[PDB]
Parts: sequence; structure tokens; C-alpha cells
Amino acid sequence: VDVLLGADDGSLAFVPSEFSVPAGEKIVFKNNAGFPHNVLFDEDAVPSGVDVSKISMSEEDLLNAKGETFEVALSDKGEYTFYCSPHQGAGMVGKVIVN
Ligand SMILES: [Cu+]
Repeated sequence: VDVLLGADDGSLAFVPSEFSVPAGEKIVFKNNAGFPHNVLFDEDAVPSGVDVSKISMSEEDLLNAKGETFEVALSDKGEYTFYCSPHQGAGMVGKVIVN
């Protein structure tokens, strides 16, 4: 499934910001508008057993150009919160439910 980083209208949002996916589907976060963005998972809001370091960009790594992607495939079922490091204080966060 593709998830846009920034809305076409400049909103600091993941698009979509909440979605469900079967375990192991590749999620392609795709840089879209209003950079820089990145993608990290919140160590306090993922299923027990999940190591966020493996499914997160490094905080220092930013996507500054349209069409760059960060791709992950989540195998453990449950809810995961992911966020943009630059924009997480501006509500750029989202929830994927792996079922
Ligand atoms: Cu962002």
C-alpha cells in the first residue's frame, strides 16, 4: 500500500493516516509535498515484541525530494503508530493496523 508524506495541499499529514494491512504487505511511504519528512515507529505504541529500530528511518535521515520512498513490511499483528520526526509535534502521525 502507498502512503503519501505530505498532502498535495501542503498539509503535514500521512495520506492515508490510518489504514489496515495484512501482516507482511509492503508499505511504501512515498515522499509527496512539503518536505522534509521521514518515517519512524513509536516504541511506546507498537505490538509487544516489535523492535522499532528495524522498521524506522534513522532520525537524522530526511526525504527532501518528491518520489523518494521508505519501504517496510510488518509481520506482527496489532496496532502501530508511526510519525514524521520533523512534524510529529504538528500532528503528522498515523496508525497502521496489521491483521
Ligand atoms: Cu513530515
